[PDB]
Amino acid sequence: IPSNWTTSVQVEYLQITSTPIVVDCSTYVCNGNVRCVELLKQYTSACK
Amino acid sequence: TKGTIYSITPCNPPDQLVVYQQAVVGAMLSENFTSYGFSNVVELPKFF
Ligand SMILES: *[C@@H]1O[C@H](CO)[C@@H](O[C@@H]2O[C@H](CO)[C@@H](O)[C@H](O)[C@H]2NC(C)=O)[C@H](O)[C@H]1NC(C)=O
Ligand SMILES: *[C@@H]1O[C@H](CO)[C@@H](O)[C@H](O)[C@H]1NC(C)=O
Ligand SMILES: *[C@@H]1O[C@H](CO)[C@@H](O)[C@H](O)[C@H]1NC(C)=O
Repeated sequence: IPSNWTTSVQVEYLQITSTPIVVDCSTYVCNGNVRCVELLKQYTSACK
Repeated sequence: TKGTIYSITPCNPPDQLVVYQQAVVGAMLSENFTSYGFSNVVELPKFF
């Protein structure tokens, strides 16, 4: 049978979360051109 | 001519707004100013 023991330490690591990211469709693609925004205006069905 | 240098900030950075009960309330901004009819602009860490 086992007699008196000795201690030890084990280390583990677990992923728990992910840094969320958010994006603005119209800024990202239009980049501030009003005419680009208007041509995009017919695609709001898509990028929403 | 001389050596001074100038940055080029974009005119309209995106603003983050909040809505509740089908009306807008509160707003996360970047400038220490009351853009909308809101009566207070509480400075807070990392944003106004
Ligand atoms: C936000 O606050 C402003 C004033 O603090 C409110 O403004 C009044 O709104 C009516 C309706 O347009 C105007 O006739 C008054 O002249 C406004 N007063 C001032 C001093 O501008 C506004 O209604 C508030 N809105 C919300 C959603 O809280
Ligand atoms: C186990 O016990 C014996 C007797 O008490 C002792 O001599 C020995 O050093 C102990 N071992 C450990 C790892 O504690
Ligand atoms: C922000 O605006 C308030 C309004 O009164 C002013 O007191 C304060 O000095 C301003 N701070 C900065 C950093 O512009």
